[PDB]
Amino acid sequence: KETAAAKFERQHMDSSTSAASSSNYCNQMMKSRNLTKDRCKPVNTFVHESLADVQAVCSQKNVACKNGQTNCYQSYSTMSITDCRETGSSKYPNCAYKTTQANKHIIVACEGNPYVPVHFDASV
Repeated sequence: KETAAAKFERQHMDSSTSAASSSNYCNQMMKSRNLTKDRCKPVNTFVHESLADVQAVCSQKNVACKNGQTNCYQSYSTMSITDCRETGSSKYPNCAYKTTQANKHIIVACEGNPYVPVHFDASV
């Protein structure tokens, strides 16, 4: 059904803004990207850069993934990102999130032919 690449774009890509729109960004986006459907996803990161710039990270600095696989890549540039972190007050089905914008290096896992991002590992 949903490709791994498509799932990455739905969960992690938001090129349509340059930063976190507002303090309510994570509440709206976690909902609209269907990450509060079956439970409140506790944490999530959105990347504000172009799809082409995020796809280009698959050719950048190869680093170990947190799960010990070898197919993770760190961006040479900093990127505009928004971190979403579920609050203590959050109870499913009204998932509640603190929005934090940052400019950080991203780490993504890449797979497939073509070789594309499928997982957001970390920011640094």
